[PDB]
Amino acid sequence: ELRRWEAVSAGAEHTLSLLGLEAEPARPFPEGLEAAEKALSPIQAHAEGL
Amino acid sequence: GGLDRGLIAVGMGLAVGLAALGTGVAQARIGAAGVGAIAEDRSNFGTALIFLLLPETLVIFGLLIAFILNGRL
Amino acid sequence: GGLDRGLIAVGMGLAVGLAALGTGVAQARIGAAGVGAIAEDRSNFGTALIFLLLPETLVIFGLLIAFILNGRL
Amino acid sequence: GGLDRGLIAVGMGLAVGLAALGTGVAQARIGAAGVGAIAEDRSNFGTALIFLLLPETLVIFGLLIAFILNGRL
Amino acid sequence: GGLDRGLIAVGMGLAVGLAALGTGVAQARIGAAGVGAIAEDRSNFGTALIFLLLPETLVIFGLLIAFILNGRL
Amino acid sequence: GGLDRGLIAVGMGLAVGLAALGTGVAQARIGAAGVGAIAEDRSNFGTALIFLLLPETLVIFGLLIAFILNGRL
Amino acid sequence: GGLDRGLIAVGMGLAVGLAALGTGVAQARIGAAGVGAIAEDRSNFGTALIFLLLPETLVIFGLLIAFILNGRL
Amino acid sequence: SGGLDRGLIAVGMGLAVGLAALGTGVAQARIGAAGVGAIAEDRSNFGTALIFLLLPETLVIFGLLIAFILNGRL
Amino acid sequence: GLDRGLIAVGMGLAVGLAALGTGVAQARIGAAGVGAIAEDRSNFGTALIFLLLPETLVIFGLLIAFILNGRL
Amino acid sequence: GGLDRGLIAVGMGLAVGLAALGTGVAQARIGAAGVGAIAEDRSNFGTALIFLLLPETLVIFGLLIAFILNGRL
Amino acid sequence: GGLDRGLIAVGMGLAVGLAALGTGVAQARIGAAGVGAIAEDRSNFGTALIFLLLPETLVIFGLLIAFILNGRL
Amino acid sequence: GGLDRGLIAVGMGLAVGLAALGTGVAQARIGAAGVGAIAEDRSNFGTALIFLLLPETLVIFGLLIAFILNGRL
Amino acid sequence: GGLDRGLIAVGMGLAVGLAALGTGVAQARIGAAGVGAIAEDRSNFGTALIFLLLPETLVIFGLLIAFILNGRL
Amino acid sequence: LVEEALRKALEDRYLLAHEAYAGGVAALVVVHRKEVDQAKAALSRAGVAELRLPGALGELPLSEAARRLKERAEAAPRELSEVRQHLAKLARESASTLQS
Amino acid sequence: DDFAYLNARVRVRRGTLLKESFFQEALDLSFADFLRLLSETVYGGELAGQGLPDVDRAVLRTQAKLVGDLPRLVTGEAREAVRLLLLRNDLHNLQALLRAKATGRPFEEVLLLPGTLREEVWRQAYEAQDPAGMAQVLAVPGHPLARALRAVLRETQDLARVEALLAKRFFEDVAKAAKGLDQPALRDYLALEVDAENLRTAFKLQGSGLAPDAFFLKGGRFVDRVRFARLMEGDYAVLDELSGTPFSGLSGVRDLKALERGLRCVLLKEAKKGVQDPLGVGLVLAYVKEREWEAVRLRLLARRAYFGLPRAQVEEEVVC
Amino acid sequence: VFFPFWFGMIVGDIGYALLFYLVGRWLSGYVKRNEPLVIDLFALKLKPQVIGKLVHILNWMVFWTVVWGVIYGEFFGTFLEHLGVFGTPEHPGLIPILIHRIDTAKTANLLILLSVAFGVVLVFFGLALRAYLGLKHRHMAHFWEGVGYLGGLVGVLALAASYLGNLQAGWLQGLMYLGFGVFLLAVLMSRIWLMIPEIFTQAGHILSHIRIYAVGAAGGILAGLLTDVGFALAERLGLLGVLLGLLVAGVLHLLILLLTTLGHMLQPIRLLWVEFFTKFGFYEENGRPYRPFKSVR
Repeated sequence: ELRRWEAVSAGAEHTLSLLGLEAEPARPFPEGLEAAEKALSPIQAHAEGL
Repeated sequence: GGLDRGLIAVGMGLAVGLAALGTGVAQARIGAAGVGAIAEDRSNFGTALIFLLLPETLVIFGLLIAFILNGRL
Repeated sequence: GGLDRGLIAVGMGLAVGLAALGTGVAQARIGAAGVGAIAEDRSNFGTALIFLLLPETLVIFGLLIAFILNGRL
Repeated sequence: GGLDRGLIAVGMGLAVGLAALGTGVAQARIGAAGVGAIAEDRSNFGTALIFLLLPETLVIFGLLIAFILNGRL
Repeated sequence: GGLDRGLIAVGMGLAVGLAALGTGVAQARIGAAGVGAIAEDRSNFGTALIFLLLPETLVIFGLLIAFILNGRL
Repeated sequence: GGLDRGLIAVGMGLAVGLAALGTGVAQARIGAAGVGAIAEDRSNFGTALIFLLLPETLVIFGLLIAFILNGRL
Repeated sequence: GGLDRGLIAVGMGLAVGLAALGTGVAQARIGAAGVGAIAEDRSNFGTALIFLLLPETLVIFGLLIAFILNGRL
Repeated sequence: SGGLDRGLIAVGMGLAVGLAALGTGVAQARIGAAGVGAIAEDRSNFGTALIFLLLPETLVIFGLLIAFILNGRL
Repeated sequence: GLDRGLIAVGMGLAVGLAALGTGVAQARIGAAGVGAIAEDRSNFGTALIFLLLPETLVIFGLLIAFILNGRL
Repeated sequence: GGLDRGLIAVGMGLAVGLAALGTGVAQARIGAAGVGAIAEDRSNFGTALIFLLLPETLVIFGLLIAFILNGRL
Repeated sequence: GGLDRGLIAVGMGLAVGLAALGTGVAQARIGAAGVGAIAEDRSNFGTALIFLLLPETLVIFGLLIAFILNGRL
Repeated sequence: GGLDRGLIAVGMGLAVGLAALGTGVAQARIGAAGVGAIAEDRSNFGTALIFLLLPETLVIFGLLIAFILNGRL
Repeated sequence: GGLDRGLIAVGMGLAVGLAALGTGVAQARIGAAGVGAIAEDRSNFGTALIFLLLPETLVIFGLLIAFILNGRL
Repeated sequence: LVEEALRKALEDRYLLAHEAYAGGVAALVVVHRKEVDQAKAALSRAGVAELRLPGALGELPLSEAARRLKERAEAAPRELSEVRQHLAKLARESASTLQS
Repeated sequence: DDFAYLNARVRVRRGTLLKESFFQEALDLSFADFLRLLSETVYGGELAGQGLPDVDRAVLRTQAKLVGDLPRLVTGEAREAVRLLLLRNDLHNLQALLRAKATGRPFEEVLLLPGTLREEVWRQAYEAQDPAGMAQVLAVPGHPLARALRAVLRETQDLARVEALLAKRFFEDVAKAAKGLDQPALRDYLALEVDAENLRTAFKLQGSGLAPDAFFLKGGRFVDRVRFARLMEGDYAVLDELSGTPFSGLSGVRDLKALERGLRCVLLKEAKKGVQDPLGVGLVLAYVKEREWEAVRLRLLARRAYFGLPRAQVEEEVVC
Repeated sequence: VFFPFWFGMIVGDIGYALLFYLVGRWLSGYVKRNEPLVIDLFALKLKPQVIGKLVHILNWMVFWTVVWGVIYGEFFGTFLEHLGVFGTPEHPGLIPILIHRIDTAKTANLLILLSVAFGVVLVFFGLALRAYLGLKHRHMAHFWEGVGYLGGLVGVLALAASYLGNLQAGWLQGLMYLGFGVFLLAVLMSRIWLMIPEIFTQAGHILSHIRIYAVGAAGGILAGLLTDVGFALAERLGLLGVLLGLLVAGVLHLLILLLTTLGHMLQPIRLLWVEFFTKFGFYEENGRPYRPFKSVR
């Protein structure tokens, strides 16, 4: 689960990098790990394809 | 009077010439490294020019000393 | 009738010139290493500029001795 | 007047000569790195020329001080 | 005083200028090595500054002799 | 003339000599880099000559100062 | 009749200046090797400081000759 | 017919000629060093090397002209 | 009263140039000694003697200056 | 000639000494590169001798200046 | 009148000082090579010490010249 | 004579001293390359001794000028 | 001795000091290469010693000229 | 300089001229298949290079490659603008969620 | 800094070298005679036991003892110069590290030969998320590889084309630093090595049909890019075009074995010119290359004695 | 406590002080904009907390800076040439100068004495901190060493002001003897062979404080020279190019400020880090900082 969350954070970092945005800290999103992965995967897929 | 004013310009010259000598002495390796940095990339020219222009403060102070000498004579 | 003012001015000029020469002699290698470090990264440019400006106290003391000579004049 | 104008000319010539000495001292390493970069690439000729012409401010200041001494002469 | 005053002033100026020259000459390679050690790591900046400030005692003794000359002046 | 002519010629000689010293000091590293580039390729003789003749302006300014001294002479 | 206290002061100033010049000339390579050793190993900082301070005996002899000249003054 | 300016003019002309030869040799040191290195590299570009070696003599020519001007103004 | 100060000036020039030469030797001497110390602590006295060898110039300059001050 | 002759001889001596200084300064690197080429091949011994003899024209010019001074002596 | 003893002492001091300067100039590289060699092995210490101490002959000749000046003083 | 003799001796001494300075300046790199070639091979010792002995012509010319000055003495 | 013998001894000491300076300048690189050869092998000691002792004729001729001045004194 | 190799080729033949597009003289030569391969080797020995584009333009017929290159040149600008627009829209739509 | 105090120990180590008769007599041994002669040798001071792997490990330890110290004991411009002498093992260690990070084997997989920096840095670089972070963890000030990998790192995360372009930029920045030094011969030796590596890439890629300009590098003086394309094509005349340069005997050869053998011969002959410079740094480079030729000769004689090679089987290995 | 005081003693241009106040107003508007300061070619990215700390430090510097500039009596340099706000006996226009500082015939020894007194006080405070810390850690080596260095410095200052200073060395001969005895006694009780090299290095660190007065006098003389040249070339040379001459002089003054004031401010903190830390050590093992659980938020 820690490797999954770490890969999720790495994917969010690469998604912000390909988006060009920078990691600004803010109030977090309390969500499930697979649920946050599902929220990440579609935007990351659209961004990677674009 | 005809010797007091004469040595003053000699001292002003000994100031200004050695001041520019030290200015170029500082400028040599600094500009060499800056040219190497600009040859590395066309992105580090600004800090190179800053460090190059940084040495001229002593030359400006020596020029002020020469102006003080010309005010003295 | 006296050229001691000219002699004092000549000594002050030689003083300021040798002080600027020594300041430039320090600043050459200082700025060389600093421009190399700036070429490495933009990380320690502040400490590099601090060490670069650190050599100015010699020229400052030389200007102080020159001003003391001028006040003696 | 006695040995006043000759001493003034001696000081002005000393200023100009050591100023050109410092300018050439900077321009040695400057043109060395610039010619190395020019042999590396002809596209960097402009920044090399700007860095080479950067040492001439000391020569301009020395020529101005020499003209000031000539007006005093 | 007469012509001896400007001569003593010229000797004090020669002392101060050559002292600053020696100070910068010591400072050059020392600050270059310190800049290299700073570029290695940010930890050893204290010993680098200690070695940097260790050479100023020559300038201190030169300014001391300069104050001794000015008191003699 | 008296002594002003001889001291004027002395200052002109010191100016010309120090200016030639600085110009040759520039031309040393200039011609070293130029001969290295010539050993690299024969396709740089049109820029090596320009880089070599860039230091001649110091000798030109010193000769102009000496000519102004001779005209004052 | 004067012109002897000033001559002794000029000699003492030249002595102190060239002595500090030699002190800085030693201290440059001394502090360079010491900073290299300190960046290599923080264990030998005291021996490095000893080798650095070992060159101060020339400054000691120069200040002794300066005090001897001031006592002659 | 100056009693002291005549020796002073010779002193200045001699200082000019000597320091001009000093600067010319300072240039010619690195010039001939790189030229002999390229000559040992190849005996083909010796002409450009000799041209670069002769290029430093203009300062010596200017110093000789200044010395001739000082000798004419004796 | 003319030659009283020129002798002191010459003795000062002697002492200053002697210290200049002594420091010029001591630069390379202490540089090699600090390099040997950085290699190991096992070359302390030998590098110490190698550093101490240059001070005879300062000794001779101090002797000439003491002779000049005895003339003074 | 009891005063101008000594100054003319001093100037001729300064000319000859600094000319030999520059000649040896050129001949150092000249003979270094030439002995390196001679160790590379005996086939370029003549080119080495030509580059070695290339420095002597400055000494010839200084000797001619000294001969003109002796004619003015 | 009494302008012989001070000039003789000044020339003797210049002789001894420049002789010690040249002796240190030789002894720098001499002791450098000897120390780097003794750092390799403790097997050629005396031959290195002989090669280092061989440079004291110019110091001996200058001391003889200074003693000759003192006997002339 | 009088002031002529001492000044002529000073000029001859300056010629001889700076001539030996330039001769040793050439001889340093000359003997360095020669001992390097000797360490390479003992079969080039004749060319090495020739390249060593080549520098003494400036010393011969300075000795000639000194003998001419002593003839003027 | 007045101004004659004092300036004569001054120029003699100047020749002696600068001759020892040039001799040490040669002997620095000479003995450096010889010590490197001795560290390479304890077999070429004689030829290296001959090359080292070869740069002594400058000091020999300077001492001869100084003795010639002393005979003139 | 290449016409020397063309004289080494089919002599009253090897139709070879360079028409236009003055940034580079498009020297077109045509003789045969195999003798033209030998002549292309000789001209590359004299110094020559074939117009070898990547993808399909240096891999399809020249008329078809020109049509595809013109189509891509006419289409790429609106596609790049729409790509930047949708990328910025996705960034402005999802950056807060990605940050949280 | 002092190019002479190190040169004294360089001359001392140059006194510690084996003659050509030490290998000529080693043409006939049985690995016990070779073990006894190596026991007489200083490189056998780390001689652990018997066997070829013990012999090679002792040779590596002797190379670390006699050659590894040259990277130490120096500081300054001389350090920046002498760092770019034993650089092939460091670039090889970095290439194996990049290959292991992209592959997925253990961090103790490659054996990680001795180079210039600390091996603990190489162990710490096994765990790094960013490639630029791994470069910063591997960043020394005067390491040319640190500046090369960071500049080449602005392409992707971790690619093999990134590794090959990093090697190209590594050779390029090595040439840039070699031009950026006050050394009359080190620039020439580095440029000779660069042109030889260009010829080596050409011979290794001859017949591959790939883009030569993407394969050709910049920094040489002995060849041309048109000559590079002619070497890329099947034309040995370009190898015959090397006349007057150090590539003299490299002519009439098409087989890469003897080609790179003669290339190494020309490189070692150019390295033999380093004895002319007793004051700079190239004498130490000559000593390092001499120890390298001794190391190739040592592992060659070791393979010859362990496998019983014919004297004709290695006769083309000691001709120069 | 001291860096702003020495900084205000360094720069005494009230016009440059108001320029710093306007620059702090611009930085404060950037802080109120609540945007992180992003400088591209300077690579300076700053959160608002550090910028606000810098602005508060700048205001605290500018207060004592304007105080000492009123003490020096210089508004944008020597405005007393044009509008005689400073008062001298040579040409009294308005309120007198506490430190005239254009003349060194009456002020230089006082300025040098002030710098020397501040430096010796800081040196005494640092050696006292060293000895008190050696007492607090109960390691008598460092405390006895600080005591011996302090006694040697006191005896050195006493012998200097006696022999090289004025006459009447009776009140301080026993003082110099007591300082030498304290140094020798702590050398016996310490046996570290921390020789007269260490004492002379501490002495040079003490005597280096006059660089403050030096740089202040240097910047003041430069500003006065530029201001006098500008006022002369404007008013006395025509009184018509006052706009052009005043603008050129102000531009050259801005260039000199941009070339000098950074290092001028730097020399105080350099002296502070080189003296107050170094006499008290501050180079021992660097500590381990509070790394709590992040919760980056």
